[PDB]
Parts: sequence; structure tokens; C-alpha cells
Amino acid sequence: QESVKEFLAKAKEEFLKKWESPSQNTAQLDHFDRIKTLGTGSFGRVMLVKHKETGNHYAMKILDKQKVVKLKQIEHTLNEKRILQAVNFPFLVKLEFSFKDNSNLYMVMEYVPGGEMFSHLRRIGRFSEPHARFYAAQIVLTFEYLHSLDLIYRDLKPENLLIDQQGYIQVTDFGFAKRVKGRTWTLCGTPEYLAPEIILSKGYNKAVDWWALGVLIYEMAAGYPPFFADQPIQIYEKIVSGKVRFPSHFSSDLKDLLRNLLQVDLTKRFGNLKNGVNDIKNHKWFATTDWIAIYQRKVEAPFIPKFKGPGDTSNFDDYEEEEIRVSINEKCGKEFTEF
Ligand SMILES: CSCC[C@@H](NC(N)=O)C(=O)O
Repeated sequence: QESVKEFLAKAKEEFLKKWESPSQNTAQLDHFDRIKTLGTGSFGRVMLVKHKETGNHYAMKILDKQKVVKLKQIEHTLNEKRILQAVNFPFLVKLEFSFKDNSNLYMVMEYVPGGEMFSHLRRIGRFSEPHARFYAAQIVLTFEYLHSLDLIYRDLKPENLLIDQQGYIQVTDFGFAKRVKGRTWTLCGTPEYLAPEIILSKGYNKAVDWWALGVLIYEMAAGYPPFFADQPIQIYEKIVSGKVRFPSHFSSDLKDLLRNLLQVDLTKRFGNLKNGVNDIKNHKWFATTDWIAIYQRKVEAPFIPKFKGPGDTSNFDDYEEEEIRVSINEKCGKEFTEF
């Protein structure tokens, strides 16, 4: 449809202008108070912070430059920030500021107090098909947007889908996102969500995102992922076999869609055929979906997360509060020049 073509053309124009001239150094650390550690990993953490002048809350992702270098994540961290400062879509968490100092890299994101889809899914067990479909439609549109910009997301999983105050998804964590025209080769993503071509160390493309969508829809509707096993090697063996067992409660339409998304042969996988995303959007499982209404956030969500306000952290987990230090000496300045 020309309306969608023209929408995506404008989206790409606006992305490219920011991509080619990225914003830098748009806030500083001492304009924020630290409130609580919301997550932590091997080279960084995410903090709830409050801006001292406006009172606004944000989720601040803080990466230790020395650890980024040591764990060979330099390009990934530069990808994440350059992409986030250039994208704009209703179901992507917004980057509001970024900056760096002697020790760390900072991305100041909107804070979504409703928490991760993962916690809501694990609490209730599984989502009904309408509920899963509401979230899946938002991911389809988001991947249509990202892929049109030549971006591969590469980290789809329930933990990275936050549920906002209207019950809609906001995708977070662009740590593995990359602008790719053609193929790319890095081993990354979470085991249960990896496409076979990643496991097999092949050059792969945006079709890995559509595979991961199949995993996500299965997990939302079943309560567990399709290739589950105790050990990673067993997960990988199941993935590359592609044998998937569907619960009897799955509709026939859902099983058909999942067979086409969880297609081991990437040249036969929905999302990667001549009709692209339209094979997914036109599938019978999505017959009830008004794609424009979803994009415009006019559909009433299946549920609204419970939270008390923009500073409520009750939907996130508790972590040891550790210092955020800034060395008196600049570290790794060269490697992060463009950040
Ligand atoms: C807002 S997160 C950073 C706050 C923290 N760090 C420094 N070095 O000032 C501190 O004041 O201890």
C-alpha cells in the first residue's frame, strides 16, 4: 500500500538524518540522583534515576568502558547508542540523553514502571491467544520499521519487552542491534531465541528476528519456549532440528503461523519471502488485528500493569546497590570517541 510505503520512506529519511549526524553529550551525571538499581550485568547496569531540576524519572544504562573493552563489546555499545538516538517508533523505549565521562558510558532512557513482559507472563502462566496476538502485532510492526531501516534487533525475548502505563509494549535493550545491509556473523542473543543459522555460525540476516518472533509467540501462548531443554547444547540441538511440539490448546491458525516463522530453512521463513512482512500481517492468526489501530494505540490493552506512579519500582527486582565511580583519569577515550 502506498500509504505504508510513504510512511516508511519518511521514517527512513528521519532515521538517516540522525544516523549520519548523531547527537552527543546531551546531559551530565550530576544532573541526576540515583534511586535504585533495576538490573546489572557483566559490563553495566540499569539505574532508576531522577532529574534534579525537572523531577522526571529515567532508566539510566551505565556501561563501564574498561569492561566493555575487555569483553569485546565496543562495537555493540556504539551500535546501541547510535541506533537508539536515531530511531522513533511507538513501541521502542526512547533515548532521552546520552553522555560519557572518564569511566562510563550513559544512556538515559524513558522509565517504564510496568516492568518486563517476562514477569507478567511467569506470574499468570500463559497468555490467551488474543493477549499474545496484541503483543505480537506490536513486535511485527516494530520489526517492519527496524528492518526497513536495515536494522536487525537480535535480542528478542520477554525480558526486553516492557509494558507501559497503557498496557502497550516498549522494546528495550539495543545492545545487539546493528545496521546490516546483507549478512552479519556475530554470535549473540539468548539461547532459547537463537535461529538455527546463528547456532550454525553462518552469515545471517533479518530473518533471525522473524524466527525469534515465532519463539516469542510460542512462549507467550504456551508459557514456555518451543525448544526448551535444561542445557544449552540440548536447546541448540532442538533448534537446528526444528521439530516443535505444539500444545493441543493452540489454535490451528497459531500452529500454522508458528510452523512458518519457526522454519529452519531461512529461505522459506515468513518475513523473509517475496511478500516480506505481509505474509505475517495477512495470516489468518492476525485476521482480527487492525494494524493501524495498534500503531495508533487505539486498541484497549489486555491488561494494565499495577504500579503507583512513575517512581514505583515494585515491578522490578532487587539488586545489591553498588557504587558508580568516575575515575580521575580518562579510560578508553579512543575506543569511544564517537559515543
Ligand atoms: C546518578 S548515578 C551516579 C551517582 C553516583 N556517582 C558519582 N560518581 O557521582 C554518586 O553520586 O555516588
